[PDB]
Amino acid sequence: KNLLRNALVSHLDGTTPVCEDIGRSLLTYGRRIPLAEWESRIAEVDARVVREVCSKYFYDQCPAVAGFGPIEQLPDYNRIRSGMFWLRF
Amino acid sequence: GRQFGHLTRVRHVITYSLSPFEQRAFPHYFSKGIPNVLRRTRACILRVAPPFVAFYLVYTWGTQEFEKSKRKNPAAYEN
Repeated sequence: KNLLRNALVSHLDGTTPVCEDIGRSLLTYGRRIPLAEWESRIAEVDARVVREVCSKYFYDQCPAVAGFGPIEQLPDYNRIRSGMFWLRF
Repeated sequence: GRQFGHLTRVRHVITYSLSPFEQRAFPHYFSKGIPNVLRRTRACILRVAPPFVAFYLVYTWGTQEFEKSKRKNPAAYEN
Protein backbone atom coordinates (compact mmCIF):
# COMPACT_ATOMS: atom_id res chain seq x y z
CA LYS A 1 0.00 0.00 0.00
CA ASN A 2 2.80 2.40 0.90
CA LEU A 3 4.63 1.59 -2.33
CA LEU A 4 1.56 2.37 -4.23
CA ARG A 5 0.99 5.63 -2.35
CA ASN A 6 4.59 6.61 -3.08
CA ALA A 7 4.18 5.66 -6.69
CA LEU A 8 1.06 7.63 -7.13
CA VAL A 9 2.23 10.82 -5.50
CA SER A 10 5.65 10.54 -7.16
CA HIS A 11 4.16 9.95 -10.53
CA LEU A 12 2.02 13.05 -10.35
CA ASP A 13 4.95 15.39 -10.37
CA GLY A 14 5.14 18.20 -12.87
CA THR A 15 2.83 19.70 -15.47
CA THR A 16 3.00 16.94 -18.04
CA PRO A 17 2.36 13.89 -15.87
CA VAL A 18 -0.58 15.71 -14.25
CA CYS A 19 -2.07 17.02 -17.45
CA GLU A 20 -1.91 13.55 -18.91
CA ASP A 21 -3.73 12.15 -15.87
CA ILE A 22 -6.49 14.69 -16.19
CA GLY A 23 -7.15 14.14 -19.86
CA ARG A 24 -6.86 10.39 -19.69
CA SER A 25 -8.96 10.05 -16.55
CA LEU A 26 -11.72 12.08 -17.98
CA LEU A 27 -11.77 9.59 -20.80
CA THR A 28 -11.69 6.55 -18.57
CA TYR A 29 -13.38 7.37 -15.25
CA GLY A 30 -15.51 10.16 -16.62
CA ARG A 31 -14.11 12.31 -13.80
CA ARG A 32 -10.81 13.05 -12.02
CA ILE A 33 -10.20 10.93 -8.97
CA PRO A 34 -8.75 13.24 -6.32
CA LEU A 35 -5.62 11.92 -4.64
CA ALA A 36 -7.50 11.68 -1.33
CA GLU A 37 -9.95 9.16 -2.92
CA TRP A 38 -7.13 6.91 -4.05
CA GLU A 39 -5.66 7.19 -0.55
CA SER A 40 -8.97 6.09 0.85
CA ARG A 41 -9.17 3.17 -1.63
CA ILE A 42 -5.69 2.01 -0.74
CA ALA A 43 -6.29 2.29 3.05
CA GLU A 44 -9.38 0.02 2.70
CA VAL A 45 -7.14 -2.77 1.42
CA ASP A 46 -5.63 -5.27 3.86
CA ALA A 47 -4.54 -8.98 3.71
CA ARG A 48 -8.07 -10.39 3.33
CA VAL A 49 -8.84 -8.07 0.44
CA VAL A 50 -5.63 -9.07 -1.24
CA ARG A 51 -6.33 -12.84 -0.89
CA GLU A 52 -9.91 -12.45 -1.99
CA VAL A 53 -9.04 -10.13 -4.89
CA CYS A 54 -6.01 -12.11 -5.97
CA SER A 55 -7.89 -15.41 -5.89
CA LYS A 56 -10.71 -13.83 -7.97
CA TYR A 57 -8.33 -13.06 -10.85
CA PHE A 58 -5.41 -15.48 -10.52
CA TYR A 59 -6.71 -18.57 -8.74
CA ASP A 60 -7.22 -21.48 -11.07
CA GLN A 61 -7.39 -19.12 -14.00
CA CYS A 62 -6.22 -19.67 -17.61
CA PRO A 63 -3.08 -17.67 -18.50
CA ALA A 64 -2.12 -16.06 -21.81
CA VAL A 65 1.58 -16.81 -22.27
CA ALA A 66 3.90 -15.05 -24.79
CA GLY A 67 7.43 -16.24 -25.46
CA PHE A 68 10.36 -15.06 -27.58
CA GLY A 69 14.07 -15.89 -27.62
CA PRO A 70 15.88 -19.04 -26.48
CA ILE A 71 12.72 -20.45 -25.06
CA GLU A 72 13.33 -24.23 -25.24
CA GLN A 73 13.02 -24.45 -21.42
CA LEU A 74 9.78 -22.36 -21.25
CA PRO A 75 7.40 -24.80 -19.56
CA ASP A 76 4.53 -26.44 -21.50
CA TYR A 77 1.18 -24.65 -21.31
CA ASN A 78 -0.32 -27.46 -19.31
CA ARG A 79 2.47 -27.18 -16.82
CA ILE A 80 2.13 -23.39 -16.57
CA ARG A 81 -1.66 -23.96 -16.21
CA SER A 82 -1.16 -26.42 -13.33
CA GLY A 83 1.02 -23.80 -11.66
CA MET A 84 -2.09 -21.62 -11.37
CA PHE A 85 -3.47 -23.65 -8.46
CA TRP A 86 -2.12 -25.45 -5.39
CA LEU A 87 -2.94 -29.01 -4.47
CA ARG A 88 -2.55 -28.00 -0.75
CA PHE A 89 -5.31 -25.51 -1.03
CA GLY B 1 20.51 -37.59 -19.02
CA ARG B 2 19.36 -34.64 -21.12
CA GLN B 3 17.32 -31.62 -20.04
CA PHE B 4 15.31 -29.02 -21.84
CA GLY B 5 17.51 -26.04 -22.58
CA HIS B 6 20.43 -28.25 -23.59
CA LEU B 7 18.75 -30.29 -26.30
CA THR B 8 19.36 -28.68 -29.64
CA ARG B 9 19.33 -25.45 -31.75
CA VAL B 10 16.18 -23.99 -33.19
CA ARG B 11 15.87 -21.08 -35.57
CA HIS B 12 12.76 -19.33 -36.56
CA VAL B 13 9.61 -21.16 -35.57
CA ILE B 14 6.49 -19.84 -34.02
CA THR B 15 4.15 -22.18 -32.18
CA TYR B 16 0.65 -21.14 -31.37
CA SER B 17 -1.25 -23.28 -28.85
CA LEU B 18 -4.47 -23.20 -26.90
CA SER B 19 -5.60 -23.92 -23.30
CA PRO B 20 -7.34 -27.29 -22.86
CA PHE B 21 -10.11 -25.60 -20.99
CA GLU B 22 -10.73 -23.51 -24.10
CA GLN B 23 -11.05 -26.27 -26.74
CA ARG B 24 -12.79 -29.64 -27.24
CA ALA B 25 -11.11 -32.91 -26.31
CA PHE B 26 -12.90 -34.65 -29.20
CA PRO B 27 -13.07 -32.01 -32.01
CA HIS B 28 -14.66 -33.98 -34.82
CA TYR B 29 -14.23 -37.44 -33.34
CA PHE B 30 -16.22 -39.37 -35.92
CA SER B 31 -16.51 -36.78 -38.69
CA LYS B 32 -12.70 -36.66 -39.13
CA GLY B 33 -11.83 -39.81 -37.18
CA ILE B 34 -13.22 -42.65 -39.33
CA PRO B 35 -12.01 -41.24 -42.68
CA ASN B 36 -8.48 -41.13 -41.23
CA VAL B 37 -8.32 -44.68 -39.88
CA LEU B 38 -9.66 -45.82 -43.26
CA ARG B 39 -6.80 -43.80 -44.78
CA ARG B 40 -4.15 -45.33 -42.42
CA THR B 41 -5.58 -48.84 -42.90
CA ARG B 42 -5.51 -48.41 -46.65
CA ALA B 43 -2.04 -47.01 -46.48
CA CYS B 44 -0.86 -50.22 -44.80
CA ILE B 45 -3.05 -53.22 -45.72
CA LEU B 46 -0.68 -54.41 -48.40
CA ARG B 47 2.36 -54.82 -46.15
CA VAL B 48 0.65 -56.15 -43.05
CA ALA B 49 -2.21 -58.37 -44.40
CA PRO B 50 -0.48 -60.64 -47.03
CA PRO B 51 1.77 -62.65 -44.62
CA PHE B 52 -1.21 -63.29 -42.37
CA VAL B 53 -3.51 -64.74 -45.04
CA ALA B 54 -0.51 -66.85 -46.10
CA PHE B 55 -0.37 -68.19 -42.56
CA TYR B 56 -4.17 -68.39 -42.66
CA LEU B 57 -4.11 -70.54 -45.85
CA VAL B 58 -1.34 -72.78 -44.47
CA TYR B 59 -3.19 -73.22 -41.16
CA THR B 60 -6.51 -74.48 -42.63
CA TRP B 61 -4.85 -76.68 -45.24
CA GLY B 62 -2.44 -77.96 -42.59
CA THR B 63 -5.06 -79.28 -40.19
CA GLN B 64 -7.13 -80.54 -43.12
CA GLU B 65 -4.39 -82.81 -44.35
CA PHE B 66 -3.70 -83.86 -40.76
CA GLU B 67 -7.15 -85.44 -40.36
CA LYS B 68 -7.42 -86.66 -43.92
CA SER B 69 -4.04 -88.33 -43.36
CA LYS B 70 -5.21 -90.68 -40.62
CA ARG B 71 -9.01 -90.62 -40.52
CA LYS B 72 -9.15 -90.73 -44.32
CA ASN B 73 -6.28 -93.41 -44.11
CA PRO B 74 -8.73 -96.24 -44.49
CA ALA B 75 -9.61 -95.59 -47.41
CA ALA B 76 -9.02 -98.92 -49.11
CA TYR B 77 -7.57 -102.19 -47.78
CA GLU B 78 -9.40 -104.69 -50.02
CA ASN B 79 -8.72 -108.45 -50.11
